[PDB]
This record gives sequence, structure tokens and C-alpha cells, in this order.
Amino acid sequence: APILVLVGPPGVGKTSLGRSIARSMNRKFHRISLGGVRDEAEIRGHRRTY
Amino acid sequence: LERFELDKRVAQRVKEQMDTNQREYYLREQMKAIQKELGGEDGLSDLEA
Repeated sequence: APILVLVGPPGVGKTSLGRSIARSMNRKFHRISLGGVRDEAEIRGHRRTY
Repeated sequence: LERFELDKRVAQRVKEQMDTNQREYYLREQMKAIQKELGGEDGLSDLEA
């Protein structure tokens, strides 16, 4: 099933969104770099031979 | 007698082809040694799998 992707303007404090839901779910919030990076090393990487 | 002469020629061809295999063998020895020196076991021989 879906995990409910957002759609909107970026202007809100979406970090605080992840934190307040990670509070409402007792989750350990993280952040990464996945969008804007154009190489499969932050997203996939490749087989550990290089 | 002619059969024995041809057998000697055949055996010499076998010997030189065996040394050819040993030469290409040393080529493989060096190549695997270099590949593992770049990353072990030809990159752990997964690409060899």
C-alpha cells in the first residue's frame, strides 16, 4: 500500500513535521540527502567492489 | 619406423602446446595476482561467479 507521500510548497517546517510525528510515533527521526543528488550512492550505491 | 617418427613429432607438438598452456597459465597467474591486488580474489570472485 502507499506510505502517504506529501505534495505542496516546501516552505513549512517539514523537519519539525517529521519530528512531531516521530514524537507521535516515538520514532527516531532522521534526515538524509536523497533528492537533488544525482548519483546512486546516497540512494542505492553499487556493489561493494569500488 | 615412420609411425615412430610421426609419434615423436606429435609428442613434440604436445610438449610445446603444454608449454604454451603453461605460458598462458603464468599469464593467468599474473593477471589474477594483479586483479586481487587491485581488489581481493578478482573482486572476491563474485564476478567470477
